[PDB]
Amino acid sequence: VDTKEFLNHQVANLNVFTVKIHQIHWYMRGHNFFTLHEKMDDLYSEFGEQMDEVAERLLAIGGSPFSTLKEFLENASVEEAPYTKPKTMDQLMEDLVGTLELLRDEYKQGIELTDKEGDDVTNDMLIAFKASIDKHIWMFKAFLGKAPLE
Amino acid sequence: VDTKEFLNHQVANLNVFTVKIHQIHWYMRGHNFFTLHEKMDDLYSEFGEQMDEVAERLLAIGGSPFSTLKEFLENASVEEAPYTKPKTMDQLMEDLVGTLELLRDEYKQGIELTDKEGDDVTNDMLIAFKASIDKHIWMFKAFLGKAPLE
Amino acid sequence: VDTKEFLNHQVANLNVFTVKIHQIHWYMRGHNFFTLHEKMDDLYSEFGEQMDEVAERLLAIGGSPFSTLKEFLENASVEEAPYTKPKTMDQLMEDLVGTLELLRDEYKQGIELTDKEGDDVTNDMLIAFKASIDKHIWMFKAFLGKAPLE
Amino acid sequence: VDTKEFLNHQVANLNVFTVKIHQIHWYMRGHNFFTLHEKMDDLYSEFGEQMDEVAERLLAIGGSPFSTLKEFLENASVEEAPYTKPKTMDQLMEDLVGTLELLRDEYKQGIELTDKEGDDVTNDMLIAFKASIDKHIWMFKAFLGKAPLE
Amino acid sequence: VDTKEFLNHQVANLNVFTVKIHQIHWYMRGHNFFTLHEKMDDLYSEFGEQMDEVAERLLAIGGSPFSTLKEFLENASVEEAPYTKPKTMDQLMEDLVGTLELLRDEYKQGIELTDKEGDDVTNDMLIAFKASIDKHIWMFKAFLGKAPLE
Amino acid sequence: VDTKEFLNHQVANLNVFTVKIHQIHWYMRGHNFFTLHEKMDDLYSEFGEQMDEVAERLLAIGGSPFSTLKEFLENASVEEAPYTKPKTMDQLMEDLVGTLELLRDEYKQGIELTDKEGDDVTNDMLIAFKASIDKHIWMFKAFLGKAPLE
Amino acid sequence: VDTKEFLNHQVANLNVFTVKIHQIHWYMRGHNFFTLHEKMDDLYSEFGEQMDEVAERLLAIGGSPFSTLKEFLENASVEEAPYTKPKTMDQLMEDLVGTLELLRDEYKQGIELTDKEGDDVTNDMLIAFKASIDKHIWMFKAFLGKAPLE
Amino acid sequence: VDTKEFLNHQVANLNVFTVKIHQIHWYMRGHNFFTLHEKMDDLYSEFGEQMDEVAERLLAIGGSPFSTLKEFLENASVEEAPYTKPKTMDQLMEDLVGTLELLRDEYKQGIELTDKEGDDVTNDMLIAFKASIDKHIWMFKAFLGKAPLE
Amino acid sequence: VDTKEFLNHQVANLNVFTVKIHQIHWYMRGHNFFTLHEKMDDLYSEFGEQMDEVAERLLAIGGSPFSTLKEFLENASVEEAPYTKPKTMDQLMEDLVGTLELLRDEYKQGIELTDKEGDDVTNDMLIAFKASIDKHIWMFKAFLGKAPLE
Amino acid sequence: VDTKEFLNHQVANLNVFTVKIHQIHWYMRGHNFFTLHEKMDDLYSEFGEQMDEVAERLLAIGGSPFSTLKEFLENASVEEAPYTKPKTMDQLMEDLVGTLELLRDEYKQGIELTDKEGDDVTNDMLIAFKASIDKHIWMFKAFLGKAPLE
Amino acid sequence: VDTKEFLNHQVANLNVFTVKIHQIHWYMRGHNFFTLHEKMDDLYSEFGEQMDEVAERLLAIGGSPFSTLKEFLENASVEEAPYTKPKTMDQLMEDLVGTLELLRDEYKQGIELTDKEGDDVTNDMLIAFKASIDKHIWMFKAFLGKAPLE
Amino acid sequence: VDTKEFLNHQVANLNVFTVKIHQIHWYMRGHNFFTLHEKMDDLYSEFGEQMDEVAERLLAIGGSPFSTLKEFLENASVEEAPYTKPKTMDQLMEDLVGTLELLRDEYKQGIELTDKEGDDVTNDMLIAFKASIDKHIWMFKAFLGKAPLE
Ligand SMILES: [Fe+3]
Ligand SMILES: [Fe+3]
Ligand SMILES: [Fe+3]
Ligand SMILES: [Fe+3]
Ligand SMILES: [Fe+3]
Ligand SMILES: [Fe+3]
Ligand SMILES: [Fe+3]
Ligand SMILES: [Fe+3]
Ligand SMILES: [Fe+3]
Ligand SMILES: [Fe+3]
Ligand SMILES: [Fe+3]
Ligand SMILES: [Fe+3]
Repeated sequence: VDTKEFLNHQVANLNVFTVKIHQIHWYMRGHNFFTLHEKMDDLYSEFGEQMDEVAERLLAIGGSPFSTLKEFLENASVEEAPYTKPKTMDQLMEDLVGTLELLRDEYKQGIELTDKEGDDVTNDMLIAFKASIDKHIWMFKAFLGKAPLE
Repeated sequence: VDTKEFLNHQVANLNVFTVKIHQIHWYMRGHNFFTLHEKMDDLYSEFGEQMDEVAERLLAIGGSPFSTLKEFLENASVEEAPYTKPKTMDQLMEDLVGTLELLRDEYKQGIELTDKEGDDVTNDMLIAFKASIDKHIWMFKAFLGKAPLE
Repeated sequence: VDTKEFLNHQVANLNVFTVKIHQIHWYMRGHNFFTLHEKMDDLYSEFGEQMDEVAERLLAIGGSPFSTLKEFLENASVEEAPYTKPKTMDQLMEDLVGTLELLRDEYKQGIELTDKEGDDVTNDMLIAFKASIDKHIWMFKAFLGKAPLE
Repeated sequence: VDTKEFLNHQVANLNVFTVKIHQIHWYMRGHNFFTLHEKMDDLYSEFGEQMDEVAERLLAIGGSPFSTLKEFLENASVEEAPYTKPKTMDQLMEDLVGTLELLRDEYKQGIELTDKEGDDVTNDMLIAFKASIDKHIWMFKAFLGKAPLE
Repeated sequence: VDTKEFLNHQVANLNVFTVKIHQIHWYMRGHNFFTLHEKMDDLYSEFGEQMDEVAERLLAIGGSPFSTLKEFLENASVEEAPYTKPKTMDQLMEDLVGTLELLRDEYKQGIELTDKEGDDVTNDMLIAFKASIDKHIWMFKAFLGKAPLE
Repeated sequence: VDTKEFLNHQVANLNVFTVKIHQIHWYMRGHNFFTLHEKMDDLYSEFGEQMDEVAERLLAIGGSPFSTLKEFLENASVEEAPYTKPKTMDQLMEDLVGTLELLRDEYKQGIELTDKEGDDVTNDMLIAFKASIDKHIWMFKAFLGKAPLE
Repeated sequence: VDTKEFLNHQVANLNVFTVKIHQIHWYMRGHNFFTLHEKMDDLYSEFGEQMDEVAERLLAIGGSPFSTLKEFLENASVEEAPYTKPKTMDQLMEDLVGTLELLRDEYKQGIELTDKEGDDVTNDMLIAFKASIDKHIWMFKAFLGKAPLE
Repeated sequence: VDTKEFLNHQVANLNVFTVKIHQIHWYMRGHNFFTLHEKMDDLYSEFGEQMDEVAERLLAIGGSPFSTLKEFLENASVEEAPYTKPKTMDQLMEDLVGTLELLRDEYKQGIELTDKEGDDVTNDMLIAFKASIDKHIWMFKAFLGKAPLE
Repeated sequence: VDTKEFLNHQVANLNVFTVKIHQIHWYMRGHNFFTLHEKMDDLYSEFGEQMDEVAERLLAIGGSPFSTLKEFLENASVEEAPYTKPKTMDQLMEDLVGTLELLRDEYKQGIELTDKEGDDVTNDMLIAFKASIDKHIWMFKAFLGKAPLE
Repeated sequence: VDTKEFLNHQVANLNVFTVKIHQIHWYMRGHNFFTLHEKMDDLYSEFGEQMDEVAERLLAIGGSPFSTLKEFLENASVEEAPYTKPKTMDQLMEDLVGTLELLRDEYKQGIELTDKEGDDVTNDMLIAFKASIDKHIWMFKAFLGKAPLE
Repeated sequence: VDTKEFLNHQVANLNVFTVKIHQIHWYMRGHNFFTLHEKMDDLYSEFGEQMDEVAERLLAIGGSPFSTLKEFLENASVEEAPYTKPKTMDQLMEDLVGTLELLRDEYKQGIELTDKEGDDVTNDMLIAFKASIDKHIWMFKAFLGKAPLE
Repeated sequence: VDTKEFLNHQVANLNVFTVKIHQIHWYMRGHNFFTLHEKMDDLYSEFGEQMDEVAERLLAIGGSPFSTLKEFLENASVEEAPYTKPKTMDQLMEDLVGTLELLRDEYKQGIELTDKEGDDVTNDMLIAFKASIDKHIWMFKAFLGKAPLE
C-alpha cells in the first residue's frame, strides 16, 4: 500500500474502534464500572479525534476518506461483534487492548511506509498517535495484571 | 412498536447520521466552507450526545442497545451513500435537512408511543431532542432560503 | 386562539414586560435599591431570553413573530404606564408581581392549548417558563411579606 | 393523595436519604473506597438539591415544608439504621439502590398524581428527577454486576 | 435642545433599534444565515447595553428616561416597519446600516451639544459609542461590497 | 468527656443546625428576603462542610460518627422546632444567632478538652471553625443592630 | 491650582476616603448590613485603584506623590472623624455620599484645569473617574430615598 | 497589655505599613524596577487583607478598631517618612525589611499574649500572619544578599 | 544554504506574509467578510508565532535573526504588493493560498536540509508548521471550490 | 496634515516599532533577561493592537492603510537598524524609550490635529494610546534610573 | 533535638517518600490501577509541596536544608527499596500507609519539640500537615478494609 | 547501549537534576532572587514531568525504571554537591546550564540510538525534550551575558 490507502484504512478502523469503545462503555458491569465507564468516554473522544485528524490529513494530501458505515465495514481490519452473551470486565478490557495492539502494529507499518515515501507530516502524526496507544497499552495491561508487551 | 424497540432504532439512526455529518464536513467546498465546516462539528457532537443518551436510557429501562456498525446498518431508517460525485453545499445541506426531518418525524412517533405506554421519562427526552431538531430545521432551511416547513 | 397566535401574543407581552422591568430598575429608590436594582437586571435578561425562545419556537413551527413596538403595543395583554408620580419600592414590586401572575395565568392557558393541540415541544417550553415564574412569584411575594398565592 | 402532601413527603424522604448517603460515605471500606467515596459526595449534593427544589416548589404552590429532623423522621417512607455491624461495599450499595428504587417508585406515583391534578410544573420536576434516579439505578446495579431492573 | 432631551431621545431610538435587530435576526434567510444570525445577537446585546447606559447617565444628571413602548414610539427618530414582504439579506443589512448611520449622525449632534454644554462625562460616553458605530458601519458596508462612507 | 464524644456530639448538633438553616431559608419573608435567602444558602454549605470534616476527623481518630436523624435527634444540644406561627426576620436571625452562640461555646469546651488531651489536630480544626462562627456572630448581630457580645 | 498639585491633592483625598470606607464598612449595623458591608468592599477597591492611577499619572507627568499618612492628613480636603458615638446606616451613607459629592466637584475643577493646560491624558482620566462617582452618587441617593442632585 | 489593645495597635501599624509599601512602589528606580514594582503590589494587597482581618477579629471580640489616619498616626509603632532624598532599591528594601522585622517581633508578643489570655482564635491568626512575614523576611533578605536572621 | 540561512530566510518570509495577512484582512469586502475577517486574525497570530519560534530556534542554534523591515524585504522570497485595485475575496484568497503553497514548498526543502544536517530539533519544528500549512491549504482551497493539490 | 494621513503615518510607524520590539526581545542579554524578554512580549502585543486599531479607524473614516513593508519603510518616522554590534540592556531600553518618546510626541500632534478637525473618535483613540505610552515611558525610565521627563 | 534538626530530617524523609510514591505509581498493577495511579499523582504533588514548605520554613528560621540525594539518603528515617519482586496493590498500599504512619508519628514529635521551643509558626505547620496525613491514613486503611488506627 | 538502558539512565539523571534545581531555588541570593526563584519552580515542574514521561515510556516499552534514590545515585551521570559555601547567582546558573548542556548532549545520543533501533516514539520524545532544553540553554546563557553555544 501507499499513504492515502493506509490513511483511509485507518479511517475505517478508527470508526469501528470507536463504536467498540461505546459497546464496552454501555455494557460493562462490575466493581470497576464507575472508573472504566468514564475512561471509555475519554478513549471515545480521543480516538474520535485521531479519526477526524487522519481523515483531514488524507484530504490535505489530496485523498478522499471513506465516509459511510458500509465503507468502514468493508475496509476495516479491526473486528467487531454484537454483544450477546454477557462479558467480564476483563474480557472487555482484553478486547480493548487487543484492538489497541492491532492499531499500534498497523501504525508502525504506516510509519515506516510514510517515512520511506518522505511524507514527513503524516509520519509524525502517526508517531504521536502511536505514542499514546503505547501508553494506553501499558495502562490497560497493568489494570489486567499484565506487563505491557507481555 | 415498543419503547425499547423505538429507542434502539434511534441508536441505529443516530450512528448513521453522525457519520453523515462527518461526510458533509469533510467533503464540503464553497464560500460557506469555514462557517458550515464548524457547524458540522457542532452537530456531530450534539447528535453524538443524543445517541449516547438514547442508548443509556434504553439500558436504564432494561434494554440492550445495538453496538456494532453492522447492527446499525441493519436497523437504521436513515440512508447513507458514499461520496462519489461532488455535490453542492446546498445539496449537502439538503441531505442534512432531510435527515433531520426524518428524525423529527420518527421522534414524533416515539413521542406518542412512549406516551401511550406511560414512560414519562423517555417521553420527555424525545421531546427535548425534538425541540432542538426543529430549531436546526428552521436554521438550515433559512440557510437554503426556505421557510421551515416549506 | 391556536399555538401560533398564543406564542406571538407572548412575544408582545414579553417585550412589554421587559421594558417594565427596566422602568422599575431605573426609577427605584429606597433601602433595597442595591439588591433590587441587581435583581431586575437578572429578570431583564431572563425574560429577554424567554422572549427570543418563544419567537424562535414560533418561527420554527412556521409562524412569524411580531417585530416592532407598534405590533407589541397592539397585541400585548401586559399593561404599561409612564412613570410620573414617584412610586414606592413595594408599589413597584407589586406591579412586577402582578405582571408575573398575568404571565403565569396566560402560560397556563397556552399549556392547555398546546397539550390539546399536541405540540409537545411548545408545551414543554411553556411549562419550563412557568416553573420559573412561579418561583419568582414566591420570592417577590415573600419580599412583600405575603404568601405566594395569597 | 394530594401534590402538596406528596411533595412534603419527599422532603422528608430526601432528608433521610441524604443522611444515609453520608453514612455510606463515612463507613465504607474496601478496594472501591476512593471511587465510591467520591461518588457519594456527588449523590449527596445532587439529592440535596432535589430536596431544596422540592421544598421550594412546595412553598411556591402555597405549601409549607417539613423543616425539623423530627418531622422528617415522622414522615419519611425511606428507612434508616445506625451503623453497628460493619457492612460490605456491596451491602452498602444495595441499601443505596434499594432506596433509589423506593424514590423512583414514589416519584412515579407523584408523577401520575400531579398529572391527574393538572400541576404541569410539579409533574415535569418529578419526571426529571426520575430520569436521573433511573440512570443511577442502572449504574449502581452495573457496579453490583446486575441488570437495572434486576 | 439640551443634554437631557438628547439622551432621552436616544433611549427611545435605542429601544426601536434593538427590536429592529431582533426582526432581522428572526427573519433573515440565505447562505449568510449562520453568521449574520449570530452577529445580530451580538449587536442586540451591545446596543441594549448602550441603551441602559444612556438611560442611567440621564438618571445621573437628574433626568427621567422614557420607559414605555408608547413613549419610545412617540419619540424615536429611528423608523420601524412590520416584516410583511420577505426581504434579501442585503436589504436587511441595508436597513441595519441605514439605522447605524442615523445613530452616528445623531450622536455627532449630541457630542457637539454636550460639548457646548460642558457635560464632559456625557460627551465621552457618546464618543465611545460612536467609535463603535463607526466600526460597525465599516464592517457592514464591506459585507455589502461598499466603502464605509459610500 | 473525650474528644471522640465531643466530636460526635457536634456531628449531631451540626445536622440539626443545618436543617434549621433550611427552615429559615424557606420560611423567611420581608424586605431582606433576597439577601438573607442567599446568605442562608451560604451558611448551609459552610456548616455542611464543618459537619463532614468533624465526622471525618472523628473517623480518623478511630471514632464512629452518628449517622441517622434518630441519632442526631437523640444527641444534639442544638434545639429545633417546627415552623407553625409566622415569625420575624429578626426573630429568625435571633434563632440563628443563638444557635451560633451555642456552637461557639461548645467548641470552646472542645477546644479546651482537646488540648487537655493532647490532640493538636482536632484542636486546630475547632479553632478554625470557631474563628468563622465568631465572624458570623459579629455580622448577624450587626444585622440585628446589636454589638457582637450583645 | 496646577495639574501636578491637583493630582497630588487627590492622592491625599483618596487616601482619607479609602479609610473612611473601611470605617463605615467595619462599624455599620442594621438590616442592610450584608449588602452594604459588601458594597463598601467594592468601593474600597475601586477608589484604591483610582488612587494608584492618580499617583502613577502624576509620577508620569514628572511629579512626586505624597506618600505618608502625615502628608495625606496635611493635604486632604476630605474630612475624617473617629467613630465614637454610633451612627445609623443612613448617617454613614450620608457621610459617604457627601464625600462622593466633594470628589465630584473637585474632579470637575481638575477637569477644567487639566483642559486649560492641555493635559489631554489627565483630563480623560478625571472624566472617567467622574463618570463612576456620578453613578455612585445616583445609587447611594436612591438607597437614601433621594434624587441624585437632591 | 490586652488582646484588644494589641490588635488595635496592629490596625494602626498595618495602615502605616501599607502606605509605606505604596511609597516604595511609586518611587523605586533601578534595574529591579519591574519585578519589585509588581512585588510591592502583592505586598500591598496582602497586608491590606491582614489589616482588615485584624480589624474584623477585634470587632468580633467586642473591640472597636481605630479608623482614621489620625488615629493610625497616633498609635503606630511603625515609622514613616516622606520621600525627599533619593533612596536605593536596597535602601528601600532595607526599610521594607526592617518594618517586617518589627511586625514579626510585635506579633510574637501578641502571640505569647493571646496564648496566656486563652484567645485561641486570635492566637492562630497571628501565628499565620507571622508565618508569612517570616518567609518574606527570608526572601527580601536573600534579595539583599543576606541570610534571614543575619 | 544551511540551517541557519534557511531559518533566517523564513524569518523574512514570515514577516512579509504576516503583513500580507493584515492587508487582506483590512481590504476584503463581500458576503464572506465577517468570517474571513476573523480567520485572518487567526492566521496572523499563528504565523506570528511561527515566526517568533523560527527566530528563537535560530538564536538557539547560534544564529542571528534578521530584525528590520529592510532586511526582511531584502531576503524574503514571499512577494508583496500595495493594494491599489479592488480585488475579489477569491482573488485575495488565491493570493493567500499561493503564499501558503510557497511556504509549504520551502519548508519542505528545509525539512530535507535540516535532515541532511542532522538537526533533529529544527527538523521537527518545520514538520509541525508544515502540518498546519497543509491543513490551511486544504481549507482555503475548499473555500475557493478547489481540491487541495489543485 | 490631515487625519487620514496622520493615521496612515502611524500605521507605518507602528509596524517598524513592532519589529524593533522583536529585535530587542531576541537579542537582549544580561541579568534582566527573563523579565525584559517577557515585557517585550507584552509590548509587542499591545502595540500590534494599537496598529490594527489605527488601521481600522482609518478604514472606517474612509481611508486606505499602507499594507506592505515597503510602504511602511517609505513612510515611517520611527528609525530602525540591523543588530550588528551587541548592545547593552540599557542601550536597548534607551532605544525603546526613545521610540516611545517619538510616538508620544507625534500622537500629541495627531491629538491636536484631530481636535482641529473635529474627529472626536480619532481624538479619543489617540489620547488613550498616549496615556499608555506615558506610563511605559515612566516605567522604562525608572528601570534606567531616570525621571520620566528626564 | 531541635526544630532545625527536626525540620531537616523531614526534608530528607519527604524526599524519600516522594520517590516511593512514584515507585508505587509506576509499578502498580491490578483492577485498581486507574484509580490508584491517579491518586499517587496527587500524593506526589502534595508531599512535594510539604517538602518545599518544610525546607523553606527551615531556611526562614535560619537553617540550611539538605539538598542532595546523598544527604537525603544519609538522613532519612523513611525506608526505601528497589522494586524487584512483584508486589500486590495491597502490599504497595501497605507500604504507603506504613510510611504515612511513620511521618505522622514523627510529626507528632516535631509538634511537641517546636512547642517547648516555642516556635508557634513551625508548630502550626506540622499540625496542618498532620491533619492531612491522618485523613490519608484513614482513607488508605479503608481501602485496605481496615479501621484507621489499625 | 539500548533504549531501555538509555531511558533508565535519564530517569536517574532527571531525579538528580530536579533536586539540584531545588537546591538553587532554596539557596540563591541576590537582586535576581525573585525572578530566578520562580523560574526554578518552573524548571522543577518541567523536568519532573520529563522524568515521569521517560519513566512511563520505559515502562511502556517493557522496561523497569529505577525507583529509589540509591539507584538514582548509582546511575546518574549528572553530578550533585551539597551546598556548603555561599556561591553567586551566576555560579548557580552556570551549574544549572552545565547540567542542561549535559542532558542536551546525552539526549542527542539517545536520539541517535533510538533511531538506529527505529523506536520512533522514543525518538520523538527525546527530540521534543531537547527542543526545550536548547531554548533554556539559550535563555540562561543570555542571562549570564553569553551566547548559547558559547
Ligand atoms: Fe474536523
Ligand atoms: Fe455515556
Ligand atoms: Fe436568537
Ligand atoms: Fe434554596
Ligand atoms: Fe442597568
Ligand atoms: Fe466527605
Ligand atoms: Fe501601582
Ligand atoms: Fe472586610
Ligand atoms: Fe518570543
Ligand atoms: Fe483587526
Ligand atoms: Fe519553593
Ligand atoms: Fe505518571
